[PDB]
Amino acid sequence: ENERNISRLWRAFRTVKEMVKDRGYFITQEEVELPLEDFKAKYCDSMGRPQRKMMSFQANPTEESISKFPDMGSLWVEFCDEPSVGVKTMKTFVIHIQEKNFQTGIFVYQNNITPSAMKLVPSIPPATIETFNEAALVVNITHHELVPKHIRLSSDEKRELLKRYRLKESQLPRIQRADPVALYLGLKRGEVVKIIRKSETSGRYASYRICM
Amino acid sequence: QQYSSAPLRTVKEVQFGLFSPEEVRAISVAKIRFPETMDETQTRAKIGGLNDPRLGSIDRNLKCQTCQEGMNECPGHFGHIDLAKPVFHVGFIAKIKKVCECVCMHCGKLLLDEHNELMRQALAIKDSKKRFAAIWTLCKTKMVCETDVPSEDDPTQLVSRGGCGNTQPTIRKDGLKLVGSWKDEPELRVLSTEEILNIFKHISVKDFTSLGFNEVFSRPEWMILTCLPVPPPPVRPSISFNESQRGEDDLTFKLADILKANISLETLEHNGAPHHAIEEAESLLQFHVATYMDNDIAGQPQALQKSGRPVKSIRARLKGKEGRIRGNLMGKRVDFSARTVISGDPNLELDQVGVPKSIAKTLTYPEVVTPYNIDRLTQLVRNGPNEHPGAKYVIRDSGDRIDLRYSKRAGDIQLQYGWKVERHIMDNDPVLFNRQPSLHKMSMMAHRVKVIPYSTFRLNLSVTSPYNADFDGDEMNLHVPQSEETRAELSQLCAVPLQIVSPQSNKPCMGIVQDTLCGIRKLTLRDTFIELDQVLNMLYWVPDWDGVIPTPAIIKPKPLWSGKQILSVAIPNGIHLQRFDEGTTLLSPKDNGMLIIDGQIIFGVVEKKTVGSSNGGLIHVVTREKGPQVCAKLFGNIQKVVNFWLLHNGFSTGIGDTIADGPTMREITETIAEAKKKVLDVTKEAQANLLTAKHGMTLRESFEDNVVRFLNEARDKAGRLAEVNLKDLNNVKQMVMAGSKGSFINIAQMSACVGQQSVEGKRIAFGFVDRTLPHFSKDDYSPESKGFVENSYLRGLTPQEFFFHAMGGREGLIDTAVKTAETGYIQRRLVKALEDIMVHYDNTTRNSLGNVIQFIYGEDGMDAAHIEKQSLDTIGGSDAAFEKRYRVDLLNTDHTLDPSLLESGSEILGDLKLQVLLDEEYKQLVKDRKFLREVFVDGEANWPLPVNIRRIIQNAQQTFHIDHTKPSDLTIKDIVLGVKDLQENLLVLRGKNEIIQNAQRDAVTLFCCLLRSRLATRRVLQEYRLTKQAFDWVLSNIEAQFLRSVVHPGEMVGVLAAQSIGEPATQMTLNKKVTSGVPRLKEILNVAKNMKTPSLTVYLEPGHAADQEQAKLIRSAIEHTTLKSVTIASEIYYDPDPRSTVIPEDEEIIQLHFQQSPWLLRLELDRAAMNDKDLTMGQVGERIKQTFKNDLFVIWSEDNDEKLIIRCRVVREEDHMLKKIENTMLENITLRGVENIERVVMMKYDRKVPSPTGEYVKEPEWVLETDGVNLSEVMTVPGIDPTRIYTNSFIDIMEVLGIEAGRAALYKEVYNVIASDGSYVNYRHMALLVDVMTTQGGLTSVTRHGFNRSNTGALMRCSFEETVEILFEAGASAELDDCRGVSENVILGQMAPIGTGAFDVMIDEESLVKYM
Amino acid sequence: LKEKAIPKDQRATTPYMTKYERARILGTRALQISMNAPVFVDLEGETDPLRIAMKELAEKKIPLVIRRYLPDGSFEDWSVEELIVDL
DNA sequence: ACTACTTGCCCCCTCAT
DNA sequence: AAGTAGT
RNA sequence: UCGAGGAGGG
Ligand SMILES: *CCc1ccc2ccc(OC)cc2c1
Ligand SMILES: [Mg+2]
Ligand SMILES: [Zn+2]
Repeated sequence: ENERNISRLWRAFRTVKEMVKDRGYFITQEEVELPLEDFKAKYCDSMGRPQRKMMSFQANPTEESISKFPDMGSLWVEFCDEPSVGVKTMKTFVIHIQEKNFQTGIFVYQNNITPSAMKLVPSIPPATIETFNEAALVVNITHHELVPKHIRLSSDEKRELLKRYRLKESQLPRIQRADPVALYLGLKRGEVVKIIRKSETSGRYASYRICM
Repeated sequence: QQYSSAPLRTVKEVQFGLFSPEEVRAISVAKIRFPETMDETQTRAKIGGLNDPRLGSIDRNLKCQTCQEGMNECPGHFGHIDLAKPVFHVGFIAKIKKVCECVCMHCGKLLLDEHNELMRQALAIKDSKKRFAAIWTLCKTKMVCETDVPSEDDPTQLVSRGGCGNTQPTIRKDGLKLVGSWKDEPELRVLSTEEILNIFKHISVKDFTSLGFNEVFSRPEWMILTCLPVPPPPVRPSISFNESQRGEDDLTFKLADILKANISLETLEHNGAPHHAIEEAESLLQFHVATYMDNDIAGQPQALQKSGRPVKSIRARLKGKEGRIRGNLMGKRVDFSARTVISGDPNLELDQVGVPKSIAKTLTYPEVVTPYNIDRLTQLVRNGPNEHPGAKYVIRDSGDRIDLRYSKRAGDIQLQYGWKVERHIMDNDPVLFNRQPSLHKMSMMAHRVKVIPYSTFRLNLSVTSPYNADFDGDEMNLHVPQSEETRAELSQLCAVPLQIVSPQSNKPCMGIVQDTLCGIRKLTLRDTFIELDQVLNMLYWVPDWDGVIPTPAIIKPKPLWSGKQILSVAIPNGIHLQRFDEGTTLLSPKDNGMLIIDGQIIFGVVEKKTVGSSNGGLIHVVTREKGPQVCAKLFGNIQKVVNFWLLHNGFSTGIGDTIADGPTMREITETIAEAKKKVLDVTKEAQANLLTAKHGMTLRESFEDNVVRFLNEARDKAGRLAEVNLKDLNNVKQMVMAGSKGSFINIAQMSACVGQQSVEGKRIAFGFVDRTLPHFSKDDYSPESKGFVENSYLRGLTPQEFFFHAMGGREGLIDTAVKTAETGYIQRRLVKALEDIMVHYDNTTRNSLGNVIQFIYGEDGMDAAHIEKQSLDTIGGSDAAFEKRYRVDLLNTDHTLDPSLLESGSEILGDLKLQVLLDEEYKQLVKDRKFLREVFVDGEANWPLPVNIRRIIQNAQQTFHIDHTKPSDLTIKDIVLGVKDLQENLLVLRGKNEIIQNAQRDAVTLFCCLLRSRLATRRVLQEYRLTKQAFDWVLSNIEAQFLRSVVHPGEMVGVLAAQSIGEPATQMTLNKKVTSGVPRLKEILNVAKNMKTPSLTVYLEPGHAADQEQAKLIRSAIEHTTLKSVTIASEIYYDPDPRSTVIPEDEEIIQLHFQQSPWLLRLELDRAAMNDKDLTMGQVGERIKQTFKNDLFVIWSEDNDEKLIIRCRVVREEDHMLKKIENTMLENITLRGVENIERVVMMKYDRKVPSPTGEYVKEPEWVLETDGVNLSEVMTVPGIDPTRIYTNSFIDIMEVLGIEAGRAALYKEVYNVIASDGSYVNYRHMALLVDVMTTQGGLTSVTRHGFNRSNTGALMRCSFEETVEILFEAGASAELDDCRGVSENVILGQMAPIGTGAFDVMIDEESLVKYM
Repeated sequence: LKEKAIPKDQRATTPYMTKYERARILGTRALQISMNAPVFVDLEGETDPLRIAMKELAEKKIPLVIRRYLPDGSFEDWSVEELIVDL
């Protein structure tokens, strides 16, 4: 009853580790398949109640991610225990970000980030902050039948795409910035995603969309 | 028409803009001061005041006094009118007001600065119109023109900005005036046009360029009219219906109105001007200038002519189907056209058109006089216009044109080289033939003229199907090309034989029809034998006959030929067809199937499946193998032998062909009897409350759903009872077997029973109170009351059956009529939305902006006409039968290549390196089996692909006389490396970089899986028995037909896709029960926000396919319910003792759940309804209690107490608080389930899935269907498969799963709309449409709100809808039109950059001397 | 610009002639032949200018170049003599 | 939440400026 | 009238 | 020679 609610949080913790692994950070497959029991074994208090500030974690880029993107900085993933994120925990996490000096910071909120806290979202450039609702994270949408492989292209990969097809970026298919998968990849504006989907005319077809 | 020395060019760009008054006064050739059109003495002169004061001609005298040219030249010259006061341009009052709200008045300055943040980011919007929308949104509410602003460095000490002080007014539109208010009461002043003019004239150049305007082409100040251009007479011409009478145009009068009001305002200004008296003569001048451009203004009286009818505004001229754009530019009336009734002809070739002589004497082609034709043309001129092979006109180089009807010299014209002769249409002239409506490109096709008598166009009957032409009185159109190169465009692109195999359905679109199809079965019958006397006639009837009488199958007492034998004389050599119909063996005992070898029929009755528009039929094969022209001759030769034989065999159909033959009737009525007895049983059931409803369905709905199935399941039984009783001589059965006309239901309704009539799905409703007709007692649900027709058409309907059947027929006719406007308009929106899409010379599929829609057309780069459905032999069967077929183990004496199959057989046993090759071959075939089962999940193997390899190999087996005995001279290196080498020659793209080369392996992947699956070593050696000869030849043919199958850059894929979808939408005789094709397609194409059947298909977790209880648990887990669904009644009592109770049935359960309010709320719940949803009174009360927390003291009876009661009291003077708490409980609060989910049905879908052995097995699973969508919530439910869930609401799929998944669901839905009506449309058309709708990032509706708001050129967008408003914004924003859109070059009369215009043709001087 | 002309040793389009190229060549030629233009083949009795153009194309004695435009103004020139003519 | 909107193949007679 | 875009 | 309205055809 209270027990069935903690399972959903565990499912979102999973989908977060999958999203971090996919974006290009060093996460193992063991950390992803963190089983059901071992979650409450680590993040539950004496009463068996999930303590969320324990769940936050840093993540570093993989070797080949730094080879493909040298400036892929380190990422920090803070969770909040209070179901309404006050502006006090925001400036705590925010000054945390520039203090430890990160590039990307992901904030998972339980129910509602106030209009006061979300004011400090673009307050630490050149670093970006993404805000994720907990319930939209229980299922990884990318595991769906209809969601094909999305791959973030490098600045040189995209420059080569535009050259080899004689294209201005206006002539490229577009992906919305608020698109679920673009949010999943932390897709920023102008970044081109390469979409590999299976086909029935050919075996496999490669399309590209650009952000906004 | 006359020669001009000016250089002739084509329009490259159209630069839109607005007229400055100065430029009008500049190009003005007259002042235009008097409304008098005429000399005022009516002396047939025109006054120096309005009509021709230097403006052009209305007479036959060298006029256009500026041009000295006279009409047919001097296109018209403009004058001006200086307006006495500025007036609005009616088309910009909306934008003027919008600009008025962005700028300060009395200070021409933008309200919001770069000192504002949201502004400086809206300022950076690269688009012009969208930036103006963001600026107007940010500025419509800043009302104070601020003069200083908090700086970027410190909000304390702020920064100045040279700002207006004054407050900005709140503006509102009243009629054609703009009124505003300021800032204890307000003040309202109307804004004078001159005030707005002076403020616009002071707007900074950066500010209005930020507002989307153009410093040189369209300043904002020019939306206000100061000097008004006067169009010349050719825009508003006169009329001469008598002599001393001339009717002036509506526009000339409306101008005279403007001029009258202007002179009134000018004298009132120049004189003593009473303020009110002149400030309403101005309102009248504004009214006339407004209604002169638009007289269809909203919320205003129309400007009415003397006769009451409104004056046609200029906007009215361009807008609408019959306006300027739609009815004069995108479509025209044309010369050199003809139309008459059509008829059929068994004796015309497929690509001929019969032209009556009277039309051939009228239509005329201009032939240039060359030494090759001067003799023939000179003879045609001698015959003149009265005999058929003659001519009408002769054009000399001078230009003046000789009329052979009248010219005195028509006898002795001696022609000269270079002269044109306009000769009559003669035999074999290519002409364009069309029947309307023209839905797909095959509705217009190029034929060969054959001049004939009798006033009717004559068609070959195999060409009826693409035109949708019958001979019940149709007319068809004929257009005669006039250039030597438009004839070439017809004969080399639009010719009928080229259009046989259509890209819409990758199958033929022409077949053997009607008489010839019915007769080719009777002729093909096994016991159909032809005598010698008749054989020789059938042979001489085939024109391409070789003169070799074939040896008769029967010699014996008398020589007899078979029907198959003689028909085979029409089948050319090199043709191989195999088709097993059903229980077909190679012995074909039922003469079933089809086996043609080298163009000779070996067995099988010939019918629709062989010679129709069938997928693998004879026509699709001959067309691919031998060519368009050989297949076109194949039609004529079959329609000549079969038609001749049928002419002498005869064929009829009588009323005896409907006789049910005695006892079969007796056994039919018995069948209807025991059916009318089953419904009377279920009636006494449902009348005694004994039947039980299935979930989510009324007891009554469940009842009628039963009864209907009982009835028309028995109609079909009597149907098959008569189909089986009908002998094989029954001529109707003969036509159903040949596939020429008729179907099962036809025999059923004509001979056995008609069946239940239906309206709107259900049976005949109670139009009267409780009965269908006054000849019936009330509450009569019997079959013969609700519209079951028990009698056959042979026996005859009763007045009741007759009237019910009439109701059902009217529903179909209404459906047709109500839907034709919809299908026709959907067709147009599709075409106009895809029109500018074609394949360019890099295989990318782009629109007129160069925007990529598809990187490779159809994701494979193939012409849909060069594609056949072949099977992928490497996806099914056991994992073992796979190994038995494909595995070769040179290191194993049981699994090696047998030495009988090839000559190096014994010396390769144990070859380790060769086994290394065959091992990597086998690992590639198993990699392919993996890939194929990932792509095609359900195991389907038959998929349309470019090269029919089965025929390409049967050809080799025949061409090379391959015996299944001798061993092949192939080596495993030959096969393995020959195929590995062949693949890198199957080329689509050709760039020299890893992007394009990867795109190549992508576009070629699936075909190569088929190739390796069919050219595997053991297959080539043990099944095909190929030779290094035949094998090398198969490889060269595969490479050839592959390269032939790629699309040609220039294919107007867009229109093809639109027509390929819209035309099946026409044939949809429509309508879990979900919204059907034509309405659902209207839903999809419009991006319908609130669709009609928002179902949701939820698959459950993998390890729960058969767990029915798990499915029941998820049903209860998601299916919504409220307290109302289980509440019988609620009552309010005065029970003021919280410890006692007045209602004695509540005496118990009161000391059991052992200050408050004395007022009791008492609910009674339904035991049955609680049990449908699993009761648990504790859950209900616990939810109510946790719904109100401390405020509401709640107790309830236990889960099996006889009556189910919940008592409720408030806790620490109105008592209507409880009255509102009641419906708060009944309506608001929920019990369990997801919001917006209503019904939830469990259906057990079939599902193919691979056995552990390998082969696919039916392993059905329980699935929940749904009424209502909440994807984000149902998704996160435990126990379901969150990666197989699907919704027909793709708008939701796009919002939860992304744009890509939305594209996939959008295709899945359009595909379901076509497939639900049995139709097949190839992937790439539906795919291309879905890609257009998704390429901009979201769901772009095929709608004047979606695609027509793109950045395509203004002329293209205005050719759809919202024409004049689009041209107005184009003028204000100074749009530039590339003229890359096809619609632009159509408007401009230029060769469009499509097809034969996708390139230029250059002459090369150096090759011009190499050849001489 | 006129760096719009892709050089010959860098052409990447198809080496085959398209339906529309062939139809526009046979039409253009039959038009010029019909306007008394020099013919580069033995007529051998042919008198229809289209059948003459089909004979010139059969022998690759047509002196015309097809300028294939790419979606940016880039273009490749191809002689009819180069282009393979399956159909 | 209400209002402003646009827009729904080809092919004889009667009437009245 | 349907249906949506905009106030 | 200007248009609008009605009635029909596949
Ligand atoms: C003029 C367009 C057109 C032709 C034929 C049609 C047939 C039936 C329907 O409605 C079901 C639509 C049509 C539209
Ligand atoms: Mg008809
Ligand atoms: Zn002139």
